[PDB]
Amino acid sequence: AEHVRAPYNGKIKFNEDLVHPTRTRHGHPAFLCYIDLSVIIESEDIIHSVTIPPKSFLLVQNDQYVESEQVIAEIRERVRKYI
Amino acid sequence: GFELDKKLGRPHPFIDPTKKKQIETTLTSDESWWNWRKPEKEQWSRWQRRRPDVETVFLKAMAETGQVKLYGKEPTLTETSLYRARRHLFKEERLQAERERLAKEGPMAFYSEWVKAWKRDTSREAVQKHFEETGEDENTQLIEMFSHQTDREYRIMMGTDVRIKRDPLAMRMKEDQIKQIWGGDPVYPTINYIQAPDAVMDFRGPDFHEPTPNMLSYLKENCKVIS
Amino acid sequence: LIGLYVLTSGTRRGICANRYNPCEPFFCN
Amino acid sequence: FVREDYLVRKLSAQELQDLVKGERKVPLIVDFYATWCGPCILMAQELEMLAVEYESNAMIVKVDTDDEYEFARDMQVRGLPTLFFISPDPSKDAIRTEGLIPLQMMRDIIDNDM
Amino acid sequence: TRTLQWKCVESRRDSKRLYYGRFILSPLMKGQADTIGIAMRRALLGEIEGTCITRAKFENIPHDYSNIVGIQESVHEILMNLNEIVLKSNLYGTRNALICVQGPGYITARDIILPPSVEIVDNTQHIATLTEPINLCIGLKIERNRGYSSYPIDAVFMPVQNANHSIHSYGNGNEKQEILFIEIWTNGSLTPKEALHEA
Amino acid sequence: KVAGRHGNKGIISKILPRQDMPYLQDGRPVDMVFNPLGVPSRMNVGQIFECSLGLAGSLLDRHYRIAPFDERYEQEASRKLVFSELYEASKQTANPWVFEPEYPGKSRIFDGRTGDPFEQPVIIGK
Amino acid sequence: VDYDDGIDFPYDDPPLVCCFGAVQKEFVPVVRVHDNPMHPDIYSQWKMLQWDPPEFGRAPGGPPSNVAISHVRLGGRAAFMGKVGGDDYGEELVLMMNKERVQTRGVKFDEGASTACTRVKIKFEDGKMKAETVKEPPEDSLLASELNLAVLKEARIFHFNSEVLTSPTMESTLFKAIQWSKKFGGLIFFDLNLPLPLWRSRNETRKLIKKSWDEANIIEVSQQELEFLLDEEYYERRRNYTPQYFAEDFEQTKNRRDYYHYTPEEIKPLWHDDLKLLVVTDGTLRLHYYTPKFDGVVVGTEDVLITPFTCDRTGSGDAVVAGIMRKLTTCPEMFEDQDVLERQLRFAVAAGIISQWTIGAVRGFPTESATQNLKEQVYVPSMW
Amino acid sequence: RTNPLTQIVHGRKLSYRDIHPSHYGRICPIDTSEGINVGLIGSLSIHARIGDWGSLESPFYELVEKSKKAQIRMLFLSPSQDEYYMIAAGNSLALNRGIQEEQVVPARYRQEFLTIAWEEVHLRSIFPFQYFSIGASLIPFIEHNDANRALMSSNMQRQAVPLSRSEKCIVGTGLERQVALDSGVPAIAEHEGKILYTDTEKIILSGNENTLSIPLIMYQRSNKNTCMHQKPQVRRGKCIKKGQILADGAATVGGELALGKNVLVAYMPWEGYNFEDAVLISECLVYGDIYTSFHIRKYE
Amino acid sequence: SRNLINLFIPFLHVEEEFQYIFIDQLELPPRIYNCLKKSNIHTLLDLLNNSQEDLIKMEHFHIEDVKKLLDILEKK
Amino acid sequence: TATSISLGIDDLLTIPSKGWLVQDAEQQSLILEKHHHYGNVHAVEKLRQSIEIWYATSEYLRQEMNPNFRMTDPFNPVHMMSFSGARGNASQVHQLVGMRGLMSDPQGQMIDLPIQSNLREGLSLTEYIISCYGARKGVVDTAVRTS
Repeated sequence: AEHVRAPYNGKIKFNEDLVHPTRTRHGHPAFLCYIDLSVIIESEDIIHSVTIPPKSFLLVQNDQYVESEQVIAEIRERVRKYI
Repeated sequence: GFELDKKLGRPHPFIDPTKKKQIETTLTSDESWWNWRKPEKEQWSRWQRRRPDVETVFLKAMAETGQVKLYGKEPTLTETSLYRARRHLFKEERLQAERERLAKEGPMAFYSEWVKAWKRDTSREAVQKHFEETGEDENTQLIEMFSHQTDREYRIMMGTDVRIKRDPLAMRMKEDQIKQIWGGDPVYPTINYIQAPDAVMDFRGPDFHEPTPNMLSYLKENCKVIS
Repeated sequence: LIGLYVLTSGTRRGICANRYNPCEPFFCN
Repeated sequence: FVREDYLVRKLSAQELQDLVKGERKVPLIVDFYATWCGPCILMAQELEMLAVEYESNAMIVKVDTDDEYEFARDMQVRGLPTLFFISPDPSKDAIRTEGLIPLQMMRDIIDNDM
Repeated sequence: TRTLQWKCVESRRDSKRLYYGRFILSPLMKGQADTIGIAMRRALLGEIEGTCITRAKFENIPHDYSNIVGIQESVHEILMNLNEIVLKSNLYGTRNALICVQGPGYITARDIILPPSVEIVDNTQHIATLTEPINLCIGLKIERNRGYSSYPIDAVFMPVQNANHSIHSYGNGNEKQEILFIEIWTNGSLTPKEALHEA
Repeated sequence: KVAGRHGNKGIISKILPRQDMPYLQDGRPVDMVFNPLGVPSRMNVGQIFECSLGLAGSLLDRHYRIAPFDERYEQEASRKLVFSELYEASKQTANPWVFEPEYPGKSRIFDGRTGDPFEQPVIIGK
Repeated sequence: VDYDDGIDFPYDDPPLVCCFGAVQKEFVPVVRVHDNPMHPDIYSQWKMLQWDPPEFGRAPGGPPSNVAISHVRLGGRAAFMGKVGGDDYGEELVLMMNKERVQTRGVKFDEGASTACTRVKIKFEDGKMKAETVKEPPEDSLLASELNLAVLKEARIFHFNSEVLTSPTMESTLFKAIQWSKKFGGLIFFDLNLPLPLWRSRNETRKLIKKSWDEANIIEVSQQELEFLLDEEYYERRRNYTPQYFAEDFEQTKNRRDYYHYTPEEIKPLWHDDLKLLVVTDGTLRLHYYTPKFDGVVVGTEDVLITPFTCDRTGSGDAVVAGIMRKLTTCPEMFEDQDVLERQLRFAVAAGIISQWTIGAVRGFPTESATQNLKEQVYVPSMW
Repeated sequence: RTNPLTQIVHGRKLSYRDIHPSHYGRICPIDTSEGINVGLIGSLSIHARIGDWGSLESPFYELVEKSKKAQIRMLFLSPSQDEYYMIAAGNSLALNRGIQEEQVVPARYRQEFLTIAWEEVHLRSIFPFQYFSIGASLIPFIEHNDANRALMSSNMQRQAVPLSRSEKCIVGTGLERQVALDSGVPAIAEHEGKILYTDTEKIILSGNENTLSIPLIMYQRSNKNTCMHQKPQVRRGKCIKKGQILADGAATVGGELALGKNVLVAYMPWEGYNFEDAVLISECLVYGDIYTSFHIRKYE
Repeated sequence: SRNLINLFIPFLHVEEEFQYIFIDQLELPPRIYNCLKKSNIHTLLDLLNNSQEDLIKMEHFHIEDVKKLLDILEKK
Repeated sequence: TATSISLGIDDLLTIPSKGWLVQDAEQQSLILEKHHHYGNVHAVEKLRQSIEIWYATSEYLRQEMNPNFRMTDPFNPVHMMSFSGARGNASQVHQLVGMRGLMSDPQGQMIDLPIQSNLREGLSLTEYIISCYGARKGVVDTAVRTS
């Protein structure tokens, strides 16, 4: 797997109606992306775009504030557990 | 102003303040999922303090002399990274200024920094005036001045050795600046570690077990071996 | 290998060679 | 067959009573201590050394304040560690010292005032 | 008078066997100080000769690891005490000296009977402790040599303990003159000034 | 064969006269020269802490007895202890080469054969 | 009483503090009965009482010279007022304070007395041994005519313990020193540290300390001292209460340690007009503070189990008091601003913590930079 | 009997390959053999003890509730009881706006690692040398070394030759004194008293009308042809307690294990003479007798 | 060889022909004492390590103050 | 010899952003552990997140290690030894200046406690014990590998 990280600080912008809600293997809510979604980060100087390829998890929300180098998306034996 | 400092490489903000904008308003923890909400109380981290280093200390010392300008009072991680790449240039500037100062004042004034006991006037004019009234040239006076220098001062002055070339900024740093390289005094006091080099270990001290009895004498004492 | 690497690591360049934007000896043999 | 590891004896108030009322020939040094008091660890080691130095020329005893609290207060113990130097001459008055005094200062009291 | 001068700027006596001297030489042309410094350092540390005890003969000793009745130290400890005795001499050749004493008492270096060409540096240097009125005769051999090496004694002849030098710019580049300092530590068999002249 | 206490084991290959050895800014030649390429591959950084602290102790007339895992007190506890003691040794004995603010623990040393300094500062210790 | 003494001077920063009383090496004054004794001879076991201490010994105080030394190491300036004998032990005590850069111009020598030596007579009243004082030691014999008024004029805080109340001579001298200090605008710091005799009965102790309590502007007491002075049995019963059927709230179910914060109405019998700050210390774990306007608690911590073989709580009470005095002189808004007071008191908590990591009080007193470092490591940045 | 360390660690060996969680505090995770027996010969931990069923026990500090006497809070746990206690090795130097009991630390429980609040912790591991053997516990700054080098270090310290002159390390861990005491190499008083006479061969000590003569070992061969030799560490007129040191053995100075020398060292390549593990040395180590040792060979 | 010899000939050239006594224990005036601490002077060794010219350069030290210190110094 | 490459504590350079990244991973772990206690995520989800968040953090530090050297300290002694190919690789250097990452117990599985520190910083006692699993296994495999 490959992790997409934010190249700048700023505000995430995308249309949440273009993606499908899901629960990740870590128990978090997220979005499933089956298209070439365009995600915008508006930083302190300029506005920058990150292309989200299909079959990828979008871990952030629209209008969320992200920090640089923070994971924002993920491009994508039987064990017994005792509690 | 800007765009001229940027063109020349003079100190300037990385981002033009005029062409700088806020980041509007972001989710306020009521429009956010649980995993993206800020904790109500700050969490202890063990990484909550900036790591001390040489770059932070030198940048602050250069900021006070005006050699560089920083965005704020304390250098950022970006500024220390940039200093690491160009630190040899700034040291070379300081070394050049000391060479020009020696060529201006002359050896007597320059090296009297490390001869505290020397009280005669060390200016070039005073050196010339002493030569005319006494016959002792500058080299003779310099040899006389170094006859009043202690061995402790001489070892400090070795920073001006032409092969050593110690950073002038390093040579004049005070103790309170230097100790911020490692971040001040250890919280666990070093006196706990210190031991006299000629100490004899006291085997009856509080950190030692009770003396081991002789096995035979122990057996006889507990009446299991008969003489 | 380290000796050859240090030997052939050439001059510093660009912002690592000059503090300011600039807007050497010649040898016969 | 095995020599004991500690020379200083721990006495009750009643036992210390009879020792002082009875006839004595050597100076009597009484140590008030408590196992919870940090400085008493340092004082315990100094008094063991003093016992080795003064084999039979002095008698070193100790009293625990956890067991004899009322007795300690009546003896004017204001804190720990506290030492009493009692002369074999019944007319001479005893000397009370407070704090972690040096070993040499103990010797001077015993030799010159006891 | 002379243009190029030298002088002792500090001469200190730390103890009977630890002498310190610092010297200045100025003004020098560029590069001359480096040439003088390294050559002087190599001469001081490697070319100056000294003199010390090279072997000892014991009268009634089986081997050097035994003990003598009446001496606190062992035979092996005696040899180490002899090895640390600092002597001075200008002449060459294997000399012999003598220790012929009756106890009890403190045997020191001043109890050595030395030939007229050899001298002791430190009287107080300890050789042995005698706890009995016994007779102790030890023969000694002494040589002046370079570097380092009856019971042989591992002699280290070199009298210069350490040396250091520094080079400083005289000033403006009229002819980029330089100032040389030389620091010398000796064991008292010769003064730092004498070591500088011998090198 | 010689060894430190950090799994740094070596075999003596050459014995040099003291005037051929590299020497410090106080003029003292070193007694042993170890290969620095042995540390990163073996990942035993503890020898670097020990050698620096050993030098400080010798100049300060101190010995140190340090229980392991001093980082439980604070981050970089060993670095703070070593650098602070190095600085104190440098200040008290007036030996500025002992603590260089530009590169703590390292100093420029000289080639005994030529008298020229080695280019980069070198870690020295006891 | 009459006039001033000395020449008025710009009085260098930080402001001077004066510590009044007996200079002693170690000497824990607060002694009570503990129910968990170790082996009487094997003192290697006694460190287990350093990490499970009696409650009265969680952060023990000591002689006033401990506070002066600790205050200087924390970056302040201090002078000691007292008397020692002219013997060799007296010189050692003064040389200890001069090494720590404590001013000793206020220390008077008595060439006819032996330092730390009290002459007593042993009696056998009602079949029991008792002693009575024949000649007090030089430490408890400073006279009013021997006071250094230049120190009392310069000093901004006058500090003393209740040990001086056990000496008739010192008690009279103490109230002349307080008069001088108040005339020159100094604040009076009463650090109780009750010695062994003053634990006998509440009523006798309250009468004995009442006069000195009323003269104090700042008071530090331990939790054990405060409960003893008000009602020891009521608070012990309060701690031992357990609800019969269910807890009154979720926190009561966790069976946590009791950190009861006394209300200002419970404290009212001990409050007076001139009192600016009352601090009640539960070791380094809690610092309850009381002012005329507000009250609250500073949460602290302790870790002696981080170093089981060098931990020693002796002198940690003095480091906390010295840390309070260091911040009070340089941050006078502490008296009126609650948020500022809490932040500055966390500095005193850190000093107490470090002081418990070394054997010996004086040997282990921390410096200012070490204390500031520990404070920033322990507390989240918003609490600095 | 190569050196004082080899004498003391031989008797602590355990003969039977993987580290198990139950080993912590009982069997050292580092000290093992090199070759084919690796993991089948280990060492007992410094604080370990054998219990009443042939089980290894390790001491832990018990965190007890408010209402309990709890005279001694240090208790020894057998491996069966270990899994069912929450054992933390962290400290309590962390505070936020909440309360201290809610701060979290790493802990061991049921043979795994968690992160729990302090109030859920049952036991604390507090002893600095609890988890390692003697050899690993003599390495200063061991936490900055990879664990493989700490194993090789334990083996090398067992191969160290006692030197003719001995010298304490400038930097140690503090366990050197314990090794000296337990090895039996030095001479320790069995009785208190005063010293009357010392020489190379004996020390005479008298206390409480009892006079004792203690012979001193001289140039005695050991199992591996190393030299054992005792030198007095006391003078005439010095008072001694029972159990205090009287003489220093080989590789022991002032009651501390002393296996080596402090020498001036530089880390740099030197013309290929220190290629890989080769070491370049100065002649002063030879004629200074810095690393000279005695070796006694017995022919029969 | 000659240049080397010329470099070393010049060396052969000849030419034509209280710590343990502190200020606090001395009964000094408040003005004198408070000024002595202003310069980080605590022990009498430090006092005797400062010249009479050096003692004047510090703020609020007068000529009469120097004499009083010497008068007390001669008394011990 | 003439250049005299050496190795000091200061030369063991950690990338500037490690503190930011470790603190972010700590925050996400702390929030998930709380919601695990509330019953909002199950134990397997907590297990995966702990392993995957710290593995990704460690791998990102290793990726950024070389560009930090190339851009800000090209002649760093630790960088020159491995980058030139003279001695050492990025993995061994990552153990000195990055983080030791996740270890595996002898029976295949991983230990649910990441080693956040490196050898320059100094491992905590718990981290050191975990790292002993790697040391013990590493020599066992090599003995098996040559046989």
